[PDB]
Amino acid sequence: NAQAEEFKKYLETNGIKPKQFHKKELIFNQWDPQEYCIFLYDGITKLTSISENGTIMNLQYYKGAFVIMSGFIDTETSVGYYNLEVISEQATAYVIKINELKELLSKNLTHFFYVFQTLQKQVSYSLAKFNDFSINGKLGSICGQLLILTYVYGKETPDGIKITLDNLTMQELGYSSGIAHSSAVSRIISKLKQEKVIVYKNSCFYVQNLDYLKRYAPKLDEWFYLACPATWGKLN
Amino acid sequence: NAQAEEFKKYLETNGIKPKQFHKKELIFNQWDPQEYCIFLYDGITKLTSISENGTIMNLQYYKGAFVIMSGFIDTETSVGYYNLEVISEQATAYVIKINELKELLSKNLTHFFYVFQTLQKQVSYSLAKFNDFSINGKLGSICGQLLILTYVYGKETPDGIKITLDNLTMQELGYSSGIAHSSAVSRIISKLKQEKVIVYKNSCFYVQNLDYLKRYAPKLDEWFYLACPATWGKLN
DNA sequence: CATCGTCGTTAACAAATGTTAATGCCTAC
DNA sequence: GTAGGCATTAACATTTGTTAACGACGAT
Ligand SMILES: N[C@@H](CCC(=O)N[C@@H](CS)C(=O)NCC(=O)O)C(=O)O
Ligand SMILES: N[C@@H](CCC(=O)N[C@@H](CS)C(=O)NCC(=O)O)C(=O)O
Repeated sequence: NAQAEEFKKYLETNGIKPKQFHKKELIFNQWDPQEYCIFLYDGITKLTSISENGTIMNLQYYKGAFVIMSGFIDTETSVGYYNLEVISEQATAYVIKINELKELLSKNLTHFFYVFQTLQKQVSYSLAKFNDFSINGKLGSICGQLLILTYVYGKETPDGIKITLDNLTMQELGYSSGIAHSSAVSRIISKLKQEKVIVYKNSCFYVQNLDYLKRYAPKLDEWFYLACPATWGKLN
Repeated sequence: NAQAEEFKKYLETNGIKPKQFHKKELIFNQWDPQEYCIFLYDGITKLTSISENGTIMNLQYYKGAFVIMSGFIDTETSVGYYNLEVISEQATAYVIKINELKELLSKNLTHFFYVFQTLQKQVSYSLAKFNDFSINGKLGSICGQLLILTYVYGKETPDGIKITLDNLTMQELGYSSGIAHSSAVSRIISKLKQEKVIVYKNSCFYVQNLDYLKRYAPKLDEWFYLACPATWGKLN
């Protein structure tokens, strides 16, 4: 965090210079037969998947310092067919071959447990996200996703809590949840304001009252408290 | 397997005990949050979370040689409040508390990479499970879970196919998906098979034609083709 | 010699959400 | 000036959440 910044210098040590991707660009696609380990240093990215007929799916987001792996370590094959798209205007990432990495992770066990940490922090995120999205309908999905964006991308302002995501398409939010229509999200989104909770001013969302989202997505909120204390501690 | 069981008695070299867990008991729980690493070597176990309204859901079934974490290795804190209840009559699980394991993997990297890889398989599993459940809702959710049971717990008669598990009852199969009402499951299962996409005869679940299940849970099928490809090969 | 439970099925009604369409506003170009 | 992206709302089809009745089956 820390841990990440030292990992960056460890990468620059082994002669791995960073590459600067711009918005809309794909760092890797669900068709590229080569697999990478990807150290996202700064910037915001999303992980998509496109069905045979074009029906896409926004799996989750990646922000700041984190690692995304397109392939297994020992076999160096593929773990799945997904795309890593850049949401931020400009994001820095270190692109390494899987063929190395385990060479680079044999090594010195400080950065070796680091990558492991991230991977252990992912299985926890996916579980909690899979929890709450299912126990309640596509409403529960929305509040859950919003709760995520609220903590990491949120900024405390006197009018409420604004998402710093500039911009945030409404067709995009449906993608992140299960909803596949711009209309159906809007049906829910001023069914999301309300009884109590958000607001959409000038052209960005503003969170006023978090517990309504909290009680609809309890495990993600509990996940944050556990795996991400600081980012959780900022708004409680 | 062959890469799991040489890691096996690296555990009781270093002296870690083979523990016997029978049906019903929980290798860890929600309300007495203790933090282990757990090497399941044989048996079938499920991962359950219970909310305060009393609604439960099955996040996943762990079976055979696999690893389950209830704690991070660096902070040694909890990853989330969950219960590892064992579906199986049998079970031999290896309990490794967290402060232990951290450099029982510093150890020697050859068995770390095994543990690392299991997590990689987990992440890609959760994502694929998340993709297929979300896009096509509950009907998709069921077809997904069915295809999972169809593969990993698979049987072949002149049947068509079959899931080895008994004590697979529709209120629990519903729990694996989002459904909390036994009748809502029957509605689907009954409907699902004037499509004749299984038989329920002999009080167990006899599917048909994987292609119907495959078409509704594509990412899950794909996952079995990229990870655990051997298991994908028996049922084609 | 069985029964009291389960558990699966079906129907019927409240609710959510999938789907297509019509609208008026926009910045991109 | 467009032409298209996006937000919003309406009206309707389908899916589901929910409860309950009925009835079969099997631990016991
Ligand atoms: N750098 C932060 C955030 C890393 C990160 O992007 N985590 C993912 C989950 S592994 C996340 O929070 N995604 C937010 C989302 O899905 O929108 C950290 O180390 O925890
Ligand atoms: N040990 C077996 C199975 C391990 C296992 O159970 N993996 C999980 C995915 S992380 C799974 O298949 N779950 C199936 C389910 O949830 O029913 C293997 O790896 O081939």
